[PDB]
Amino acid sequence: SVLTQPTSVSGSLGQRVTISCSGSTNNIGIVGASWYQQLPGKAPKLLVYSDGNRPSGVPDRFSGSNSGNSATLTITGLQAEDEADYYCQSVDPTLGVVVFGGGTHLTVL
Amino acid sequence: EVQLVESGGDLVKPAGSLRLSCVASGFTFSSYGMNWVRQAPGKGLQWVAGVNSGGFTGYADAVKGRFTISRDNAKNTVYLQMNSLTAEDTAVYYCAKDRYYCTGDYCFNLIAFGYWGQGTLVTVSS
Amino acid sequence: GVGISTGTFNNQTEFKFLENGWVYITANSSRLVHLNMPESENYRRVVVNNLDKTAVNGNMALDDTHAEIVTPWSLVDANAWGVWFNPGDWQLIVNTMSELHLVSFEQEIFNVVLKTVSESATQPPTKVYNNDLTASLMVALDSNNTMPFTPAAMRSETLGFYPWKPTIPTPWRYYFQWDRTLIPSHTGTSGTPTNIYHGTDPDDVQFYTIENSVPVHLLRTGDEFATGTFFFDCKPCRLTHTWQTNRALGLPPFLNSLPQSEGGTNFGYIGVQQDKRRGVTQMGNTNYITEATIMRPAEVGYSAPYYSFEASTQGPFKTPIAAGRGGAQTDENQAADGDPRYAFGRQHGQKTTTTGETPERFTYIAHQDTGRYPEGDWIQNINFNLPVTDDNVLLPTDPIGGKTGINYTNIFNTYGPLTALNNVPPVYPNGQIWDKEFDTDLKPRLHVNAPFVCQNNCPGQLFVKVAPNLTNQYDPDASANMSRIVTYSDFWWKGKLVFKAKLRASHTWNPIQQMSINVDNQFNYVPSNIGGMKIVYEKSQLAPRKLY
Amino acid sequence: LPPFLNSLPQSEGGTNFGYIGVQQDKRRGVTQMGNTNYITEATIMRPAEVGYSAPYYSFEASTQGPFKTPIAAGRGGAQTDENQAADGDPRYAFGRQHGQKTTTTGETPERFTYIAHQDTGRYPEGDWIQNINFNLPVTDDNVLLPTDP
Amino acid sequence: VGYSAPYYSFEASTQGPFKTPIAAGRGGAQTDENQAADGDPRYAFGRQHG
Amino acid sequence: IGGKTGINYTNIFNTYGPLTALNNVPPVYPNGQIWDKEFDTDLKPRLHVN
Amino acid sequence: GVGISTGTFNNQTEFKFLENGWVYITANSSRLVHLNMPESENYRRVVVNNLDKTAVNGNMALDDTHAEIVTPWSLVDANAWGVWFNPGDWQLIVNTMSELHLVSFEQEIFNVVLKTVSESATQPPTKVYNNDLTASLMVALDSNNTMPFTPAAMRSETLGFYPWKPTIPTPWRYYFQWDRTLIPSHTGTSGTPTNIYHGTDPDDVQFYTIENSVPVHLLRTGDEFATGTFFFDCKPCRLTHTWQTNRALGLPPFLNSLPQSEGGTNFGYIGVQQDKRRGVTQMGNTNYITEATIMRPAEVGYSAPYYSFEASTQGPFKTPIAAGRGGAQTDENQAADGDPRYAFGRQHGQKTTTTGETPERFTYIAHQDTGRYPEGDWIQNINFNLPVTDDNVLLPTDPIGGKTGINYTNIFNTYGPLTALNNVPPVYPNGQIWDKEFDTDLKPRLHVNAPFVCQNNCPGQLFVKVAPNLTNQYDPDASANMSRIVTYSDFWWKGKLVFKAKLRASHTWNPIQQMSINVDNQFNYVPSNIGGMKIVYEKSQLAPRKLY
Amino acid sequence: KAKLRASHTWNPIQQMSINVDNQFNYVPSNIGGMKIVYEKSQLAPRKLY
Repeated sequence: SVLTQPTSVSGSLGQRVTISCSGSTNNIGIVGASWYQQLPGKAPKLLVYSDGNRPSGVPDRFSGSNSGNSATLTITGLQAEDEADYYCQSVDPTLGVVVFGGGTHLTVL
Repeated sequence: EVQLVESGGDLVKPAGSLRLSCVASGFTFSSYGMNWVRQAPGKGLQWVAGVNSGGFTGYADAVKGRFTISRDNAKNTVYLQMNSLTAEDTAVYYCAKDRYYCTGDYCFNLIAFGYWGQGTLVTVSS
Repeated sequence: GVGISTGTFNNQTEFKFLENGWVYITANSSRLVHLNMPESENYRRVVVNNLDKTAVNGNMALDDTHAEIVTPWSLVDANAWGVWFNPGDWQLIVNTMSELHLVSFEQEIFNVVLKTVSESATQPPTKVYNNDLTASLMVALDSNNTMPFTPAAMRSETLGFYPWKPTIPTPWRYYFQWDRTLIPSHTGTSGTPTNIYHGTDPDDVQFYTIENSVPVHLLRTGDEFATGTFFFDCKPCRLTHTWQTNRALGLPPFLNSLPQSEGGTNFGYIGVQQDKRRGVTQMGNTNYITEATIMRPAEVGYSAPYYSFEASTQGPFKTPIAAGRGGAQTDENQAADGDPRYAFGRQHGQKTTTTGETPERFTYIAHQDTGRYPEGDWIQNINFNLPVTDDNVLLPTDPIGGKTGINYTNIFNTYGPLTALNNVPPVYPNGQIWDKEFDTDLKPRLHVNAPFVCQNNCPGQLFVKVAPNLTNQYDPDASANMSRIVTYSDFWWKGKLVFKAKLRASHTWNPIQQMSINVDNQFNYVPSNIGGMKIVYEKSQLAPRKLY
Repeated sequence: LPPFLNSLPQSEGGTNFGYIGVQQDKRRGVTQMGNTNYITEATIMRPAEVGYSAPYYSFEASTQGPFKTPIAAGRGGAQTDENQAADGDPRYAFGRQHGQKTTTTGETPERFTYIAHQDTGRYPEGDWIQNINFNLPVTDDNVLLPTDP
Repeated sequence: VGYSAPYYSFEASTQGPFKTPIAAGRGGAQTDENQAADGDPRYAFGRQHG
Repeated sequence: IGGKTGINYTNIFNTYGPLTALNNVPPVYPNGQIWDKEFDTDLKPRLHVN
Repeated sequence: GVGISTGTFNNQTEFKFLENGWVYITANSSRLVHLNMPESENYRRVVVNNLDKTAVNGNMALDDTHAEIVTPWSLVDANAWGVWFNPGDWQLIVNTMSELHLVSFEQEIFNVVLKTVSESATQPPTKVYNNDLTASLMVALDSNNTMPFTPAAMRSETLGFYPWKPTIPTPWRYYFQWDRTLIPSHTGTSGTPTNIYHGTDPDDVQFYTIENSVPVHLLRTGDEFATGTFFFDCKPCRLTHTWQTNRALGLPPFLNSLPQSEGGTNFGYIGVQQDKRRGVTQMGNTNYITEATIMRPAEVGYSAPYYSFEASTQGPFKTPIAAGRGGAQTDENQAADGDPRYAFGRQHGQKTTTTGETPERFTYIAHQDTGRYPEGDWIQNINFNLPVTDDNVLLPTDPIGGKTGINYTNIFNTYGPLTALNNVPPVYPNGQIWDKEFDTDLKPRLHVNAPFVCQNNCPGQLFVKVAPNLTNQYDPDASANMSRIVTYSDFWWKGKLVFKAKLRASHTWNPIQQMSINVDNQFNYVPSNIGGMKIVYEKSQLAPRKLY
Repeated sequence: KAKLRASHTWNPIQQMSINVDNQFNYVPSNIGGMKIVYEKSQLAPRKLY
């Protein structure tokens, strides 16, 4: 099982950005996705949990939601700090396999 | 604060074997699982294996028949053993911690990596 | 020996009348118990996790997650009123008795039969049953109460209620420790709440084994097992109910006007203006002495948070309440939190000729008026200016936390040092009789499941198991399952339960409520034309007693 | 007595669970909910209540001023994560006579929070109230969650 | 020492509403009697009784 | 609480628990009652307020 | 009779406390034992000779050549710790006791069932199991110890460790006399080393039969056999360990410079020049009094030639050593000669649900510090000129006989009149409990296999056998195997082993090592979801005691 | 006055022990330092019901 993400998403400073991850009833329909941030060449950072909570210190700009077999990450008030790569992560309970998405590159205009 | 440090990167032949190690600190090591996630050059993250408190392990279908992962809670260390390596295994391998407290056989139903290390490079080539 | 019986069948009830209005009720129960060999001879640690049902936001109450040890042993449980009393016995007890004591309990197993099953190789299947005179039935009595207490009335798994129908013992299991978290949600919650099974705490592990804790007796077809008489130390159980709420305690007000003609609208009047009255109130800043405001000795009943679910290490559970709802006697549709609901099968009351997996159910509405009618509660400011204005009163029709369906009485607790309440009434036939007291340092004032609670100890649990019947190919080093001859046992169980009851006295001019047969319930107590039977439920605390 | 499992696992692993088998509204047992057929582990009757919930970090006032409302039991999940030790877990502060390393300089006391092994606490983030009707799945208006102001 | 209770709380049962009793009096009423409230019993009597 | 400017949490607040200590009601001279009868309930109140 | 049981199953452990801190530990063990009729009713004299394996030069240590007598009897051996104690009882013993005494042993066989197997002539095979009520089980107790002592723990062939798992006895066989010569060699050795089995010396032939030496009891389905209580005469077994080597005996040197600050490198200094110190040494030609050279009362432990193989008439065998290696407690990879290695199967601890013929193994690392660190030793010339020159010191680095892999410590023995050593600790669950003393004029000081050694004699071996069940076509003049009805027996074994133990006392400020359940080992002590069980090895001498 | 415990279960229970981590909490420092670390007391489990 693999998750699906769009290759890239573009937004302009101060606007709203949405990144979408698609899965199945087996992976995202039971355990929602968790979103990660990766600066070029750096270790990933967790942004939003599967329940919509954020790690301490993450701005409220970042938010997530789950509907059916698809999950989305919403970045509000896009700043220059957000130019990076983002990934969706979910775990398959039926098989016991952790599934990452293909990744999406975010472009700030 | 939680901190992780990896090691063990090297260059090996297209049919060799290798072993990697991480050292952790700052939390109740026995309560949280530790996982190995790799990233091929220019590609996305890929999960390799994970091990929980009692020694129970989970392997992705890509490495399930080749690799092995282990812990030592008395030393806050996690090891990964790789055998029958192939070129596709070339990647930087990242050591991470789970947000959720799971110990025994019935883990891998909810995983979310909350802290990360620095990564180590694995290269498989002639 | 092989051809000699080791006991007698007795399902009689005896009423020996002692001096001073006391009766010695002896209840004998005899059953034919059918026991198959266990599916495996091993102890299993099994974990249930219905993440599919709980992953639906708002279904957090349907959580079934738990860990348990599944044992090869079976439990012979007779802790239900139907095992001992038939409807006539119950009618006698609840019509003629005022209080009920639990005295003693003994049981025995006799006339053990062990058989084997062999299937022919004939193309049309055929099978034969043979006696195994040398096979043994393993029997263990946990007289020291070392094993976890697992009363079967909770799962409707006691012995059957019919003397003429064979019964089975419930396979035995007990809870193994686990840690679980389930963050609640509602239809429309954004994201998937945290729904995780955490594992097991090593500091709480307890793997119990019957072999290592209890002596085990091997019974052949000519052997018998008797437990001995155990004597209880419980408090008496009342067969009377209280109707008095706080409004019915003490001296009523003097009516300076009384009606001069009978009729529905011909009321009496106190005749004293309310702020000009005499009496005592617990409200130091008002002169109004009314029935609602006059001082009473104490409280009868207590408001509790209803359908409140509390979380601990093992997950959510409903907050228990000791009394039923108010107004439920008048309208059964209003029966809710506190009115116990029983679901049971064909061994325990459901019409025996019915087909299907759907159980028979009833909600037990008790006669005692110790409940609350939350739609009639209200808080108001301490100033107590009447008539009260909107801003100075909290009504049950008022949203708490922004919710139109949650009001203050859902999170309301009025239990205090002044609360008075009764023990739960017995429920015939599916109600549990006695329960073990918690081994906590500080103990609950009552149990919601049984009217009798055992202070020091009460009788050990009786476990049975067909002894292994191996073939000639056994190899203990094999990883596969044990090769056993298909063996099963039929044995007779007899128990004696002794009660002490006090005959009632007529204190009032009027007659009291009594249980009787009538044209409507006439055919709930006799077999059908094809032999079907049912045992409907009966109320226990029929007679009224004065609270104060 | 746990529920009888009609399906048992045939292999070892983290995904091999046991199943009760009986549908939830078709089950047998005793509940204190006279208006529903669901017999579940969260709804089945238990003899009594182990522990209680208390108002946490509640300060009450009397003639002498405000004081904390005491609690007899610790928190839930404190053993899992010591950073969650809170109301109910006694915290002891002491000096060099009574345990603090005797060779250390400074006026700062040595401290520890005591996390008892007894599981009688509560996980208030897991509690909820819902309307008496008990229609499932519960809708927003008919549930009071710990997430609600 | 002591407890907090819902004050001027009226609870209903089969027979109708009644005030929830409280086992102790108010605080600060000793200094200013105008604050005597829930928990401080009030007695009304005639010429035979004082 | 509940949107009411005149009702606060203390109105619906109960802190009775296993750590509560309280005294029995004092005699009230002359109008106070002297003795009272115990309730015929199975579980009895810890005191009577009258 | 046929249908009356002749015994009760009991597998409890009782801790009866006595005066002065002594506990009477009574361990009860009960098993179901499955016995098949022997391959043949005749005694055999069988010679094993693995010339193929030892024909390869360098494989001499893999010699399996011997001669044995294969008897038709089977041995019911309970001489292993796991037969009597579960992990919890072992925890209690090893954590709360200081010494253990072996008191008494008794066993009884009850509830004998003999069954026969019949196979149908139907084209699809099928078979049925019938009771043979007149069949007998032959039981022999060798109370006089006439037969060779063949304890089964050495081959991992004792009774199983699980009360709920049926067990089997081991087919009994004993050694015959043989003469063997096997000249050692190595890869690259020219020619074929002498590898010859020489036969039997008539002066040493001893052919024992059970029938001619022991009374045999014929047990039918209604019979029981009880051995009677045997009483031991062993020495106490210590549940404490000693840490003091020679370097930790006596009065440490006075430090004239104590450290002024905390730290790992903030050491203390004696402050007296080494050649100007006061004390006693056995070095009469040197003024240096140093911790290595200071006199000590005696020697703790001794050095022995490790992986030494000695040859006698019957062939090469390893020279045993009473103590384990040094440094093995810090690095498990250094466990070698002296640390016992236990290889066992699914009856005796291996996870019961695993397939395959590979056994479970562990190497026991005792807590006692009586061993040696051979790479830390050296010998230097009697002159004692320091620093020592190459020609005046023999190091473990230096060769012996021109071999780069053999050093003087391999051929080194330091046992003498000053050697002090400890008894072997109990090994749970796979260790022997008791052993018989050698019938030599001069006896060994300790046995390396069982903590208890029986001075005079101790309990006779129990032998079982299914009596031959002949068909109607028996002919003793025929040379072919006797034609028997395929018969197997299932009987219940119950044993009682009684110890006396002393409760320990705290002698130090600090707490001591204790065995505990932790999150790492949590699931070694509970069953799996499919019933799998394992028993893991536990240490015994956890607490320390001062040697001097 | 205290009662000795009994083994009720197949598995062992939680016990207090000295280990490589807590070792130096029970012995003095090279300059005479002492400390007493807190220790739990209800280690063993008992069945409530």
